[PDB]
Amino acid sequence: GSSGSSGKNKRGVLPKHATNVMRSWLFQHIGHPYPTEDEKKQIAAQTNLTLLQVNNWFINARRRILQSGPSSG
Repeated sequence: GSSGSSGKNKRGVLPKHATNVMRSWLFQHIGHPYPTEDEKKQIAAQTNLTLLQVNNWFINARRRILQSGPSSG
């Protein structure tokens, strides 16, 4: 029974190595930032993160780029 969602580290930070992989991917699919069941599996390894992490990071990331675009600041 995989678990992780429960509880959210009030403060968390990932290494540049992890942000690198995810970043590259996000940019490659900037239009549609949606990781595939596989991407989450493969990436998790390259970044050494858990399916949960890779997801959380993306969810938060996509949000940043999502808002920062259509809105004329």
